[PDB]
Amino acid sequence: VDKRVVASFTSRELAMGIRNPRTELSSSGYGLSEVEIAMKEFIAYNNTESFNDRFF
Amino acid sequence: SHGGTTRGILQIRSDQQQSQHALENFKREWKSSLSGINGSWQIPVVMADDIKFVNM
Repeated sequence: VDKRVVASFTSRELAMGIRNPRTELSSSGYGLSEVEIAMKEFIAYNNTESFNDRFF
Repeated sequence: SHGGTTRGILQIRSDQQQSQHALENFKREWKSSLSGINGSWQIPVVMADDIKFVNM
């Protein structure tokens, strides 16, 4: 929190669950959000919504 | 990959062509007022002798 360690846990005390695993070495065991993959599409959506709203 | 996608040419015409300096600060007047989402619904007023747009 605020880029300082406020707590620590063993494998016994905390679960981690990931749906979209990767073998990629630099993935470092983290997942992969569809929000990351689709981010361009979400931005394009937001822009087209703002465009249509800005008529009014 | 290689084409000209250019929609058309905006022909502005008067007794003589603008200097390059005049034309580049007209480009600044244009982009600061009309580009992107920020400019998206504004209309320029221009008082040239004649204005034409050629569809290519």
